[PDB]
Amino acid sequence: LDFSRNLYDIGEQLDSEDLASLKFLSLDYIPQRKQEPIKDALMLFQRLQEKRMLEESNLSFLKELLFRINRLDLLITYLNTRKEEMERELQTPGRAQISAYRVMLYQISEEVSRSELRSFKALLQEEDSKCKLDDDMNLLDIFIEMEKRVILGEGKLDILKRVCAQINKSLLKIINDYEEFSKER
Repeated sequence: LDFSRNLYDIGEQLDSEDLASLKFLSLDYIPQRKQEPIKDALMLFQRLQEKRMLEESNLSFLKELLFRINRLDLLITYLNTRKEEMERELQTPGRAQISAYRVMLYQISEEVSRSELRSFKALLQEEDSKCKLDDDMNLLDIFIEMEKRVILGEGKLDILKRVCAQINKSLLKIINDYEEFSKER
């Protein structure tokens, strides 16, 4: 089967939410300020090709992205890859190419409900005045804004924890599990 055609086929099944998620998960290869021209998934895939992160004989990053955005359907149809295989692969030390920090933030975004997102905005406003926040922003946009204002980063989780602890233990658990494993180092 044809590599380029397959990339297009996958791209056609990815929606605007998927694209925004994939862009977020690609941050420690495609800097935030270089993502604006990327208007669809195929364009993201072409940027990854240019970086030799994606090629005919190297599908590992594409598989990891699709797995972490939960497009198990596309992994089966277009990449003949199962959830079981990805769990085994990504649980092997060194195999994952997305940073534990970036995965951690993404996993918080997956858990947060619409009402919890309203709470996150309100609580962050109590903790910080530097961020520009509005009602239309999703949690990933909030994280990007927190990073812009240098109140969130790999070793700077204080505000994130203060907000999450007031929303749901589940979120704080994601952060604490990440922190523990990171210091294990």
